[PDB]
Amino acid sequence: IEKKIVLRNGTEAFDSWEKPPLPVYTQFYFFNVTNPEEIL
Amino acid sequence: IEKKIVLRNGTEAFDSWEKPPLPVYTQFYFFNVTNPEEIL
Ligand SMILES: *[C@@H]1O[C@H](CO)[C@@H](O)[C@H](O)[C@H]1NC(C)=O
Ligand SMILES: *[C@@H]1O[C@H](CO)[C@@H](O)[C@H](O)[C@H]1NC(C)=O
Repeated sequence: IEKKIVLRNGTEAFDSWEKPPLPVYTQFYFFNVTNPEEIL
Repeated sequence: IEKKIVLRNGTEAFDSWEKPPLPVYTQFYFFNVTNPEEIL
């Protein structure tokens, strides 16, 4: 029985969900318009 | 002696030079400007 993964105050699965220990990396990609007047 | 290739009236090397029998193919390549106002 894998009842170890629950959201109970006293469990280590609730500790990972309240505070995520692993960082999240987000890379913002943009688009640069080269011919702006020609689109008009 | 390869005196056969001369420009004498009576030779077949002068016939190739007066009138070139082999066609010449020329392909004209152009450049099209995509962002003309942005160069200005
Ligand atoms: C979790 O830990 C104890 C358990 O009773 C409690 O005192 C504490 O307030 C709880 N935390 C939250 C956010 O409920
Ligand atoms: C070549 O051929 C004869 C050779 O005498 C002559 O009548 C003719 O005029 C010559 N052609 C030219 C362009 O000189």
